[PDB]
Amino acid sequence: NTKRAVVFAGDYAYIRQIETAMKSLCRHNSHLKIYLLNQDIPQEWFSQIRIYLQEMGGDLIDCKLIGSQFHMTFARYFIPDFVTEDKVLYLDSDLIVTGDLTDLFELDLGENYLAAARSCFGAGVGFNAGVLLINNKKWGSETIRQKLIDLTEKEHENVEEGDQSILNMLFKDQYSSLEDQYNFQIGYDYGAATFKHQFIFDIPLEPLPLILHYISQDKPWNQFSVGRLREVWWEYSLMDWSVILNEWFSKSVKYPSKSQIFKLQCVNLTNSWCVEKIDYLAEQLPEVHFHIVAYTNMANELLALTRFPNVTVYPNSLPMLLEQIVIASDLYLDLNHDRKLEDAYEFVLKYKKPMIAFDNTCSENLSEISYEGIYPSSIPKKMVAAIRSYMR
Amino acid sequence: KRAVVFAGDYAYIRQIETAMKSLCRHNSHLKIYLLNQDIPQEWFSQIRIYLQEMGGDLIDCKLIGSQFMTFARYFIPDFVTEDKVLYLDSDLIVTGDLTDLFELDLGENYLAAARSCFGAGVGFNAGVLLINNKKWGSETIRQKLIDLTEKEHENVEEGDQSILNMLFKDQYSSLEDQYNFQIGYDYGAATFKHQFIFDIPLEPLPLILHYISQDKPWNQFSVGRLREVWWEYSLMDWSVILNEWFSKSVKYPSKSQIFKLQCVNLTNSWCVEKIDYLAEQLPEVHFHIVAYTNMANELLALTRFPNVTVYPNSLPMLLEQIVIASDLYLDLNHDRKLEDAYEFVLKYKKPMIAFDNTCSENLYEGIYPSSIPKKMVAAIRSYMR
Ligand SMILES: O=c1ccn([C@@H]2O[C@H](COP(=O)(O)OP(=O)(O)O)[C@@H](O)[C@H]2O)c(=O)[nH]1
Ligand SMILES: O=c1ccn([C@@H]2O[C@H](COP(=O)(O)OP(=O)(O)O)[C@@H](O)[C@H]2O)c(=O)[nH]1
Ligand SMILES: [Mn+2]
Ligand SMILES: [Mn+2]
Repeated sequence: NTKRAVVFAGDYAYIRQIETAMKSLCRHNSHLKIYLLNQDIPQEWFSQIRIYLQEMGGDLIDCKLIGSQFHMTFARYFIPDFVTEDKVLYLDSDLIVTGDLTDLFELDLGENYLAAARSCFGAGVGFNAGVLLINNKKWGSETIRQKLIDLTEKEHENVEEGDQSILNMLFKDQYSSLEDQYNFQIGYDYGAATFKHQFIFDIPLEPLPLILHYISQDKPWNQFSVGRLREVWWEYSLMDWSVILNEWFSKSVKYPSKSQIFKLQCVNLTNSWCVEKIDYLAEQLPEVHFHIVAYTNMANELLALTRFPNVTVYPNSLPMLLEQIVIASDLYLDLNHDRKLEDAYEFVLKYKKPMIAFDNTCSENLSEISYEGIYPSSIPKKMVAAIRSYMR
Repeated sequence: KRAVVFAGDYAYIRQIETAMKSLCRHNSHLKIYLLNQDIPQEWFSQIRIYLQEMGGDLIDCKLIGSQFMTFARYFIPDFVTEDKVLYLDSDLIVTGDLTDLFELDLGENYLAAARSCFGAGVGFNAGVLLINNKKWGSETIRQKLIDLTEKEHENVEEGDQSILNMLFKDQYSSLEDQYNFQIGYDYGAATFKHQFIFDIPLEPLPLILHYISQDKPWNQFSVGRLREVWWEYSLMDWSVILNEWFSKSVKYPSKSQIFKLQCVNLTNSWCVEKIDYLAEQLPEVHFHIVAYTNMANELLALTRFPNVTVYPNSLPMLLEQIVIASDLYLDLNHDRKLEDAYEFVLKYKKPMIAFDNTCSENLYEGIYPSSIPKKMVAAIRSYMR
């Protein structure tokens, strides 16, 4: 069985909507490789949900939009910067999946950049951007991300529907059509009643369309709403993940969780952005939990480390808090480049913690043999091996 | 049933539900009141089922009206009927059995509370309060808290907490630190250099963990300890909590029902005759109250009922679909009647009943005494099956 690639985009403030949309998707579709573009979603949320996805034969990818090369609704531009599959389904998070999307996953795009449903049953112009079957390979080569940004830079003050207006203005005459049921814009109800489009309300709702899109500001999760099918959103919002997993498990669709308990706890205190080879070490040592502490604001280079499931980053901490982390750690990593904060060494000595360093990060005021080991920064494989020697 | 009260808004729903989960995980047969203005009824309907299966209940306390962050706890005696009640903040975690706290005799004290930050602060922390509600009610404490808050709210450093301390100085009993272990003080302690705070054992876990301050464990980043315990409960499924109790001979059937009738009314007025009474009397009926504009508080407060849906700023076509789906039109609105309703009622051959004082002055299967609305209750049940 092969994985089907799906991408959502949203901030932590929208977590209840993102999670509800994912729950509805996973309820009816297994083997999903889900990418989630975000800036501020907590790592703990990703860790747990990732286990669910894996147990259902899929995975969950934390795509952190942290850095200058990068919300609101514009994050879908950066899709080909994260997704490795040649085809992927983008979904808004103000929507609900009600059934098997196999036919949608398997649609052949040909030379079309994407496939999409029309806007509001044909009331609007062009396609609705909330459901996009995307030719990711083509998006990569045609440099679509830069083209959307550049075009949105012009004429964002000249368009009625933002990113959607931009997507239609770039892509017209080169997209495939999806049936309305794959992006059924039930959120248009207020609009339809406004413009007196009586026949919109004669469109059958039994059985439920495969994808329900609650467009507009009349969201069913608000205290009050006026559009139809409000009850469907709540049905999935209030659904335990256990219900979803139990349905798949009861049909023998069960895969082992790939999560593992940590075998070692490492700590470093930095005041600078550059912790030597930290990204590489994190990548190579998923079974080590790294704790990177600072007493001040942190640069994007360090904040972006949240994309790893095994790095905890503590900006704006204080000496008493660092001390407790040191006591709890197995090994100090002297990897920071600027002037050393001595008391960390004091904590290290006091609590009898081993400490290792790179050739270019060892203190100028310390003797070599004060470290358990000093390893070459241009061959960090050697420190990887060094770190693993502390485990058992 | 032990009475517990939380207070918070919909924006804080992730924290409220986590706190409740942690509470229910370790304590059964709880009557939970939740003071709020904007939490959706769907959330209440589902969580109420869980509380009932565990031998308790969930009460929606809607603070909707002129007489109404962080200051909702003043209104506790207006909603809570029990003589004693435990108020809890929503930025906290219950890690065990709270029986010794529930069973604490207050005597003549207005409340029991733990000291602020292990003694670092002044007076008590207001995030955990065992309240003598009978006394708060009889001595009109809510009014006094409001009045004291009118003055002095800008002379104080800790808001509602400072006011509660100011009113109840020398008239409260003490709780041990573990019933309000303010682990969220970690950043503060580290800031003011209170070194010995960090020597206090965290194992065994204190019965109540309180994440005070802006350093919340649910944020993307935080620096205080025990961050992982909050996430353990936030990510815990309700099925797990229910199974724990089911496994321990605690299991009751849900008191939920399905609606046997759908009724609808279109209104241009705040006054919909006897709608509060009808909703209360007919839980098996789902009432739909529609308006084309914003709605008065009298109508928005109907959200406290599990069987009334209110539709402010709706439109004729939207109303039409509701009317089509309805079994019976209730012409209960005072003042100007809107003809869209009569149009649809005619079109879709819908029955329509009224009170003797809400008939249109321009035209029913029945017209009932507005002074004995019980007759209408009997009549509404006559359309069912
Ligand atoms: O507060 C917000 C609002 C928007 N979104 C994201 O931006 C998308 C566009 O928002 P919306 O769906 O409301 O636009 P519409 O579908 O009405 O055109 C959403 O699906 C979310 O993924 C978000 O993450 N946080
Ligand atoms: O955005 C908010 C902030 C606060 N609260 C409520 O107000 C209480 C007091 O806030 P907090 O607990 O954060 O203050 P502290 O405990 O640090 O004094 C919380 O428990 C919540 O119940 C809320 O409902 N929404
Ligand atoms: Mn959308
Ligand atoms: Mn609190």
